[PDB]
Amino acid sequence: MNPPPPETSNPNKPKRQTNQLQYLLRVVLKTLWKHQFAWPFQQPVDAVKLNLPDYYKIIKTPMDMGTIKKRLENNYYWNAQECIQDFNTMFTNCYIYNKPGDDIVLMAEALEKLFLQKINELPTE
Ligand SMILES: CC(=O)c1c(C)[nH]c(-c2nc3cc(N4CCN(C)CC4)ccc3[nH]2)c1C
Repeated sequence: MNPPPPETSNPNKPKRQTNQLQYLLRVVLKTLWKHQFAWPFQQPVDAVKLNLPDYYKIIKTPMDMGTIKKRLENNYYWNAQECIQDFNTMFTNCYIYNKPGDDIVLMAEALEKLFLQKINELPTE
């Protein structure tokens, strides 16, 4: 069964737009989105659809790139590090829920490498 998805707006949280956050949307996210292994990560895990009734019994800080995309579009983040932490949560959830060698984990590892490659150098202020 499904909990509510992570919030993509929060009127009590301050917003910010920075060159690094613009980069994270326009280049990092939008490039990862097009990768052949991106599709498991483009939306929150639907435990009912996927017949994974235990997913949210294990994963208590769920995150996906669709949520991150909407957060970036809504200037939800204060800085790039906050956004990068959401990516890191998404990858780590996949490693927690699954086990090494699983097909989904191979997909997450490949995307994580590409993600790190792209955030190695960010624009300046
Ligand atoms: C448990 C785990 O780590 C995991 C993650 C992070 N994701 C998925 C997953 N995500 C999916 C997305 C689809 N879709 C098919 C339809 N298409 C248009 C887009 C949506 C189908 C099956 C999926 N399985 C699993 C099993």
